[PDB]
Amino acid sequence: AEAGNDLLSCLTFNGVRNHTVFSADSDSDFNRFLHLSIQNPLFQNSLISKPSAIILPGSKEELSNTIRCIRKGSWTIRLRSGGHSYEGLSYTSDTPFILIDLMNLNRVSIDLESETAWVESGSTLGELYYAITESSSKLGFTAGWCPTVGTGGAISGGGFGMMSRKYGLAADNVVDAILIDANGAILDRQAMGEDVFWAIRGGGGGVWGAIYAWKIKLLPVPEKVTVFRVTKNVAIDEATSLLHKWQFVAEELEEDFTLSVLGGADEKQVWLTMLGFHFGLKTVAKSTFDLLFPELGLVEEDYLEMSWGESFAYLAGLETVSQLNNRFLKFDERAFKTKVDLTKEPLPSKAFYGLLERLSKEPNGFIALNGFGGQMSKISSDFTPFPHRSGTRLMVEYIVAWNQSEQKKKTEFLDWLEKVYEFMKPFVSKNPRLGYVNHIDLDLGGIDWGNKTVVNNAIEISRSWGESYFLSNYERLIRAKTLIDPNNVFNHPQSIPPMA
Ligand SMILES: *[C@@H]1O[C@H](CO)[C@@H](O[C@@H]2O[C@H](CO)[C@@H](O[C@@H]3O[C@H](CO)[C@@H](O)[C@H](O[C@H]4O[C@H](CO)[C@@H](O)[C@H](O)[C@@H]4O[C@H]4O[C@H](CO)[C@@H](O)[C@H](O)[C@@H]4O[C@H]4O[C@H](CO)[C@@H](O)[C@H](O)[C@@H]4O)[C@@H]3O)[C@H](O)[C@H]2NC(C)=O)[C@H](O)[C@H]1NC(C)=O
Ligand SMILES: *Cc1cc2c(nc3c(=O)[nH]c(=O)nc-3n2C[C@H](O)[C@H](O)[C@H](O)COP(=O)(O)OP(=O)(O)OC[C@H]2O[C@@H](n3cnc4c(N)ncnc43)[C@H](O)[C@@H]2O)c(*)c1C
Ligand SMILES: COc1ccc(C[C@H]2c3cc(O)c(OC)cc3CCN2C)cc1O
Ligand SMILES: *[C@@H]1O[C@H](CO)[C@@H](O)[C@H](O)[C@H]1NC(C)=O
Ligand SMILES: [Cl-]
Repeated sequence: AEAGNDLLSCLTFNGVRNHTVFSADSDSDFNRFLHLSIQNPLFQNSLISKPSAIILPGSKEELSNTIRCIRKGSWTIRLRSGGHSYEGLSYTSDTPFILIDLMNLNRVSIDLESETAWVESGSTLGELYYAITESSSKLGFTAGWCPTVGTGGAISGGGFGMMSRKYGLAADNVVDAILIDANGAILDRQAMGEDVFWAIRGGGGGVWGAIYAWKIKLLPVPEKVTVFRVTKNVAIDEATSLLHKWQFVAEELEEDFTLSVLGGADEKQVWLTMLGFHFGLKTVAKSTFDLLFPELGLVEEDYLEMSWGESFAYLAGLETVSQLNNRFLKFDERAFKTKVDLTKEPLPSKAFYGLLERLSKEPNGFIALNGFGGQMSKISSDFTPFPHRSGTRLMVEYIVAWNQSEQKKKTEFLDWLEKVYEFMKPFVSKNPRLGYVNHIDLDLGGIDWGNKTVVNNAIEISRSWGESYFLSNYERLIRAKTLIDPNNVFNHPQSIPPMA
């Protein structure tokens, strides 16, 4: 439960010089490094579990040796890249643990010849994107709308982004990877085998080992794409109409179009931010939406043309493109709780109406609506661990957030969210209610790896969220887990169990 001369001497010997031991002092490097990448303030209070030590390996070898060193002791290993885990699963642990922060492993190498990039797993989506923009104005990538999200976790869980309707998930565009196993062995795709290389591409972070790097195929983008970020202030009726048509418009659009929705309310006043992206020019985009979705009341000045980088930065809400390269630019200072859904049937407008009413009851709540279809429909459900492909229509996530001034009311917020999730149950996927691993959710349960009764039955107990996240791919994920980590060194409350 301590740090100690053994671990410290082991690190020092292997020349892993960047590490600090636990200290409550606000002005200590330990505390500062700890809270640097805690992206959900819900897990920042003094009662939360703290790492005995934080290690910041500066290279692949330092990472391997770090893992080797921690292995010599009793600590649970925690890997943190961007720290965007909704449940703080990268910096918390029931058992005493060591925090391996990967923020120094944030280097990108772009190959304009192969049109691929080697990305150290501590790189955020923003840093990667920015690198790409620096190297090329014809190239881009897709992984999710949040620039401060680490590639290490996001790609490990998939990565559903602004252009996933054309290119699929981030994990779907990974051609190689350097993963460090429980024994510090450095393995490329060649070394790790196709089952493990399959598993790490969406199978969840903190399960298979430490991804040192991702070799991703860079994605073509026109010199100019078109976007619009337009907040509509309306009543619940018009909002209901708009969302109800939105599901169909968005799902049935070509792959060169992405219409996502942020939404919220406050009694009478319902706000809906429309985020539109067109793989192409303003004229084509505005024409397409003027025909297909004229009820949006989108005008000429709403559609802006810009580079891909500028567009992602714009829809993320960043002031400039350069802000992408800033990993500590907080997206939102508020502690949050978010649950997600995936639909296979179209939503009745009463689902949207109920959602909007509930949102009107709680101004701190909001929703995010993304369409699937397009390229997502074409990729086989077993190409990568992410199963929700053909037949999947919408990703509907419900978020509730609050500042510290509101922290006393925490539970209420949670309660509200719970109700929302219960209200949406009949209209969404069933048997099982589908989930998404990057949208990790402990309400679905959790494994206590200290309880050997549970551990003996780990697989079936984990099936509850396992089928939710992966469906039919769960079995192959288990085989892969058994292959790459039979001693379950990489575990968390919802990690894939090894075979018995
Ligand atoms: C464990 O890991 C942690 C996390 O990585 C480590 O903490 C990090 O430590 C970094 C230093 O090694 C530190 O980087 C610094 O970040 C600050 C921002 O807080 C930034 O200002 C610093 O940038 C200066 O230095 C770098 C080179 O080291 C230069 O590339 C850069 O241009 C800056 O130098 C210039 O600006 C300074 C003022 O900001 C001037 O004082 C300086 O003279 C210089 O000015 C010249 O260059 C300018 C630009 O060309 C020019 O305009 C001007 O006219 C002059 O010509 C630096 O990057 C990280 O902040 C820190 N990270 C965190 C999160 O804390 C830690 O070190 C590791 N621990 C161990 C044990 O190794
Ligand atoms: C905070 C946040 C998350 C978002 C946002 N938007 C998303 C989007 O538009 N599309 C998405 O598909 N997902 C979005 N998400 C969720 C993120 O995708 C997930 O939260 C990612 O898992 C976050 O990754 P990361 O930033 O690295 O957070 P961590 O807590 O460090 O990692 C999570 C998980 O993965 C393990 N892990 C971290 N690092 C590694 C390495 N390199 N190797 C193996 N495993 C790793 C951790 O242990 C942890 O279990 C928008 C916002 C605002
Ligand atoms: C169009 O694409 C999207 C855009 C924005 C989001 C919201 C984002 C978020 C935004 C916040 O402000 C926030 O407050 C703490 C928490 C969260 C967690 C959920 N999350 C993923 C989701 C999307 O899918
Ligand atoms: C292990 O889990 C089972 C099922 O929840 C429970 O009955 C038992 O008390 C637990 N044992 C320990 C050691 O906590
Ligand atoms: Cl993206």
